[PDB]
Amino acid sequence: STQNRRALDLVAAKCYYYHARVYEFLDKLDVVRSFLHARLRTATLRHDADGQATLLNLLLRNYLHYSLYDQAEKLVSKSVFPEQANNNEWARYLYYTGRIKAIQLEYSEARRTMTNALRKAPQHTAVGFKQTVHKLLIVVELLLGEIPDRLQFRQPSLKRSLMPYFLLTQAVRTGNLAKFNQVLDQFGEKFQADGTYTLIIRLRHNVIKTGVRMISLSYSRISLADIAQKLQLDSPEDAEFI
Amino acid sequence: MITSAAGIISLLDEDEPQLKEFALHKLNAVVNDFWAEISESVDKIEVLYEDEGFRSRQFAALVASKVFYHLGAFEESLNYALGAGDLFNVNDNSEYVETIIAKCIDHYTKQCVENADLPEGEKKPIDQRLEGIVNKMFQRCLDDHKYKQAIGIALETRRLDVFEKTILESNDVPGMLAYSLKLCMSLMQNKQFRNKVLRVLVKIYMNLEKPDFINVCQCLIFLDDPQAVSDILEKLVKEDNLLMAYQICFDLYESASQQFLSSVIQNLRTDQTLKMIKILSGEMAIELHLQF
Amino acid sequence: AVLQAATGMYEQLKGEWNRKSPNLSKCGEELGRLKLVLLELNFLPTTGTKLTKQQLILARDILEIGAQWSILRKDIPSFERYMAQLKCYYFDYKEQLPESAYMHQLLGLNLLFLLSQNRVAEFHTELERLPAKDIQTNVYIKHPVSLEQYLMEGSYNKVFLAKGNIPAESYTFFIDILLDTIRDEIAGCIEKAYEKILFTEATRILFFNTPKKMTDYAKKRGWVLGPNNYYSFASQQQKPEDTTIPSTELAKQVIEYARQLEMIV
Amino acid sequence: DLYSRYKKLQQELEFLEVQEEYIKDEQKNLKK
Amino acid sequence: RGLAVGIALVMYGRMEEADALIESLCRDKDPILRRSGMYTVAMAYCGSGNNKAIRRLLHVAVSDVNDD
Amino acid sequence: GSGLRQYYLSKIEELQLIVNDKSQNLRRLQAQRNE
Repeated sequence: STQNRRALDLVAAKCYYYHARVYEFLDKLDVVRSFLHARLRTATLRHDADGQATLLNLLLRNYLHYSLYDQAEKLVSKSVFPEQANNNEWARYLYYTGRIKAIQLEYSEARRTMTNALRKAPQHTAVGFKQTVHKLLIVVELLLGEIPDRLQFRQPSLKRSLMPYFLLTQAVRTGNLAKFNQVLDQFGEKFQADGTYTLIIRLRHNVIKTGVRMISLSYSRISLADIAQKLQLDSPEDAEFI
Repeated sequence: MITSAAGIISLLDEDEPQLKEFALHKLNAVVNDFWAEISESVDKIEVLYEDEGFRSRQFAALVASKVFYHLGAFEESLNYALGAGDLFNVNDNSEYVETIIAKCIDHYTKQCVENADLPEGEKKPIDQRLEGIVNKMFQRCLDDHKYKQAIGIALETRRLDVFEKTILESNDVPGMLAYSLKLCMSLMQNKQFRNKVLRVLVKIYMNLEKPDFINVCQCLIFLDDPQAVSDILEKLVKEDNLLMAYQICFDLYESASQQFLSSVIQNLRTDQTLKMIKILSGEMAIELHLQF
Repeated sequence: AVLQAATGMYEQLKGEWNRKSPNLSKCGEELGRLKLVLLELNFLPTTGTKLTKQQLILARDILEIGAQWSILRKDIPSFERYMAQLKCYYFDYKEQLPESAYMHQLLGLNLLFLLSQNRVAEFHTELERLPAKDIQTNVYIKHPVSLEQYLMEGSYNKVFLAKGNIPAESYTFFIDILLDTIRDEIAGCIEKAYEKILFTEATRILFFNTPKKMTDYAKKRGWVLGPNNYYSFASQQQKPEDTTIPSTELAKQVIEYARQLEMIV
Repeated sequence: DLYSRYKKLQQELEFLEVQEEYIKDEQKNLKK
Repeated sequence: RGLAVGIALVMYGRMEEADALIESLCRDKDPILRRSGMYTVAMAYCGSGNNKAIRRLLHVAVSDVNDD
Repeated sequence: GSGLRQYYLSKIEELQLIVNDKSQNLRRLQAQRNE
């Protein structure tokens, strides 16, 4: 903080990362927000691209750890991430921004960011980061009405971790409320511990949406009582509004 | 804590002025941490400064300046920093104070540079609050004995008054004069202002206890003032310091145009004056050269 | 001294509001005078350390009655003002403060409030502030979140059924505000869904009680009634207009390709 | 020397713009 | 050829007061008068280091029809 | 105990980053021209 060297900023960026890490295991994460914000202005005014990228990522992780999704959105709206940043810092930024967009119903921009975060992720290490981004991208792609890639569930690293989401993706794809609710009642606790439960709940609309899409794609004229049966809705009157 | 400033910001649209004042005293403590959300509520905090009757309208300007400083809109940030008036303490070591100070000087410099070449009647008046802070900024170098730094900003902001003042109050006047002269020709590419710098540089040379006349004539060739050169030389004969004018003339012939020297001869006419034009006409200087 | 006076003042607001016929404007003056006193007693403490908990416990209450009083007289800005301050005392200083009994009730009102004003993006953000467990268990939180899903999937039958099974009497105001929006949304589907629907057929679709309530709404929506008690919705003729080639837009795009091939040098 | 360094850098920056403008111009005519 | 050198010396050390003449000479269809503009830039901007003048000389050097 | 030493250095370091960017870019352009 006292020194103003130019090469030290590259060292400083790593120090700030571990400074948030020691408090991460201290479970405070709040006294660092003032330090991170104050140091971010010090880096931004000096055009310290390396420090500014790390400081912005750590703040987003700080905000997202406490579900301060409103606070984190404001910061990313005004602050500009360094274009000449490390690919490892671009990967975190694209994930953190993509997670924010997913909560704010900006699914289309979320999908692009997490896909970019996956691309910029290290090719041989950072398995855990790949898992977390894959888990959120599967939900967003399902939340966007698209279909997740079948290949990612086949990888040895992601196979066990993406299994609850593989069953959930299957339930959404067939577009039946009965199978979607079974996954939720079976893997609800896993999704909650995963930070993806709230985005899973909105998938009920997508299950109905894609189920209706298959109904029109297949039936030239279908009874509303039949539609209620194929979507496992409550009454044909409910299928009438849907 | 205080993870969301929505509650504090919510204390801004109440009709009780006391309620608003307390919220402002709460925002400034968290403006360095929660500026992102206040940035979407600035329009509710600049109206407080816009209101004339508000008790803390000067405080409202200061906090809005902090939000804009964090936001990066430095042009808007300084405009409210000047609105803070006395509450924007130039003596503070805070990053916000020093960053707005830098933006103020640059903004003042651009106006003065634009104002320098403008005609007098079209000269846009620089704001008094903007001039007052830079004058305190200029005084800091004089207080801190950083005379070379104060010389440069004086040239950038085209203020010859502070430029003149810095050289005189400086401990090493001859050294500062030489440093200023070297900058005046090597770095200044605006002739109309470079002449003004030399027009005051000649004044300091005149008011020196031992007037170093040699550099004066060099500066006067740049200014193209034969009348000044003839006058300073004519009084030199009256003051009996014939040695200096003898050296002065060889410097005129070496580094001045013949039209400049020709105009000096006529003024010299209007014994020793006859030998004086002998060097200026140059038929002596080539004689020593040819003899060399 | 000041804290004791404020606590005594709070009960007289508590006593008047608790009565079966609360005195709104006469509570409002008490409310306005109470917020000024809280200002001296560390209102919204910045980075609240181990200070006195009585002020923290107190200031949370006047906002709780304050937020609940705003909907009693049915004004929007007052509720946002009080709930925004109240949210600070719910999540920030929760290490010192205990879990408020009315906290989940008032948080659900805020969530249902955002739905009534269609600020659905803000609805999910404030929803993340609550733990994932009590979203699916707490009745005061389950009702708004399930109503958002019902609105999104089109379960307009359950949206109107949400009136009956509200979790508490405080939720009534925001439900009607939502139901006014639902009425236009239901009929908005009908113009694009039904090519003709019978007069009393749309009575239950629009959830209209008296047939007269259709007549005023019909002219407001400009529905040309037919002789056979049918509404003719022939409006799909305004297709995406594939009849026109967007030549300027296409010429703009093809030129850009040529630019990305030649301008590079 | 603090002002001189600032001004020397300013001229060096401005010269870099001149050099980078002439290189692009030369590349256009070298292709010709 | 003699005039081209002569025209430049008329406006020696004249700084920006030779802008009107220089642009007239540089746009001329005569190759020699275009050469006079180059010399005029040299004399009008001698020792000034004017990057605007250097910008003009470099432009003509790399993009001109006459090698002289 | 300084005047605009912080202000000057802020201006100087801002130019140095800009200068370094253009010198890197110019050397790329010069190599393209030389080839």
